[PDB]
Amino acid sequence: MRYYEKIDGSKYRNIWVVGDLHGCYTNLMNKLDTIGFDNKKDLLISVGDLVDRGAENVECLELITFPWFRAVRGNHEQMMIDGLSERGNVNHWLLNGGGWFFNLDYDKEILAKALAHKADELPLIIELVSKDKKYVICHADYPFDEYEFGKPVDHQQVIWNRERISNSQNGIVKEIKGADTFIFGHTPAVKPLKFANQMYIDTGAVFCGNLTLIQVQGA
Ligand SMILES: [Hg+2]
Ligand SMILES: [Mn+2]
Ligand SMILES: [Mn+2]
Repeated sequence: MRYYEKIDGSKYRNIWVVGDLHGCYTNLMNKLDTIGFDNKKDLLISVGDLVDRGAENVECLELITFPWFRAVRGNHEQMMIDGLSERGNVNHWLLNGGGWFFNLDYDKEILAKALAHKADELPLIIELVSKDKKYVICHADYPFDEYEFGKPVDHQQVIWNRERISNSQNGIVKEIKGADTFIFGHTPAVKPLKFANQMYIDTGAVFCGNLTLIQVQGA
């Protein structure tokens, strides 16, 4: 897989970005239906964390097989992948809601295992160019003051770090050069937040049912 992945927005009509799903498949589908999403024209970008804690995990993970669904891996996808790895330890994954995997029927377990393999092909960062506007999507954060396509980075920081949102909430706010807007999930909040040119759209759908989707193009 490649850390960065570029998406040419001019190839789609409307483009949306959704926060952490954690098995909230039905919630998502109803939203798309409600916003008039057309999978033959529009594009949905995901911040990752498609599985764990929630109920419809396989259904959510499977979305990565659809052309209209473009996701970046979250720390939960990583824990699942490492956990299922030949020399991996499931401990961490089970301590984060991965139990659903060991509760699947035989058929689904096989499907889940194949989908986990595909999840390991997911990028860590997505660069979306839309109308001369550049949007960067990562699960938790882009650990640099300046963004640069292809710049090597520690994946752990991209998917686990909460230091930036933490300072932003403590008053310490700073912009990230290199792109117009940054969109992350990972850290839940009652309402979508925005500090400088950074947006946080994880409104804890698995916890309360509030799943947020922001439109970044069209309409
Ligand atoms: Hg919530
Ligand atoms: Mn999450
Ligand atoms: Mn997360």
